[PDB]
Amino acid sequence: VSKQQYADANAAYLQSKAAVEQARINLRYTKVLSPISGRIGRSAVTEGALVT
Amino acid sequence: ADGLAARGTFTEQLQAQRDLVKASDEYYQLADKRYRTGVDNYLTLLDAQRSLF
Repeated sequence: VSKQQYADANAAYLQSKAAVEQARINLRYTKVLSPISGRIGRSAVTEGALVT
Repeated sequence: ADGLAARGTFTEQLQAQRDLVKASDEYYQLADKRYRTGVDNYLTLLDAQRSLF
């Protein structure tokens, strides 16, 4: 196969890997992480509270 | 008379065949350049090389 078709296939593979990274970070947002270490207060919301 | 007819025809028939051969050779040369730049694969170089001879 030509080098051009290999370049196009490699570009599509890298683009799909970037898309799955874009999905992986949105999955990482669903379990929120403490951005700094420190003492936490009380939770202002409980289970069942719809957040946006 | 048949010999004179064959003499009058074959020199032009072979010229047409030579023009066909050189057109196929220019086709093969452009396909070889298009191969070595990387655009096409070896298969559509080999088919033009085949059509040449």
